[PDB]
Amino acid sequence: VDKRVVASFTSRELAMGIRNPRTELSSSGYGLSEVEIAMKEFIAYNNTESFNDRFF
Amino acid sequence: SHGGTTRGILQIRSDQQQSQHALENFKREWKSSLSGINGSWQIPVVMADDIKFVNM
Repeated sequence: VDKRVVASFTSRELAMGIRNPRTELSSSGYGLSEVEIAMKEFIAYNNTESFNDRFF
Repeated sequence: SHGGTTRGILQIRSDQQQSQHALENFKREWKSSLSGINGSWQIPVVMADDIKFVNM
């Protein structure tokens, strides 16, 4: 929190669950959000919504 | 990959062509007022002798 360690846990005390695993070495065991993959599409959506709203 | 996608040419015409300096600060007047989402619904007023747009 605020880029300082406020707590620590063993494998016994905390679960981690990931749906979209990767073998990629630099993935470092983290997942992969569809929000990351689709981010361009979400931005394009937001822009087209703002465009249509800005008529009014 | 290689084409000209250019929609058309905006022909502005008067007794003589603008200097390059005049034309580049007209480009600044244009982009600061009309580009992107920020400019998206504004209309320029221009008082040239004649204005034409050629569809290519």
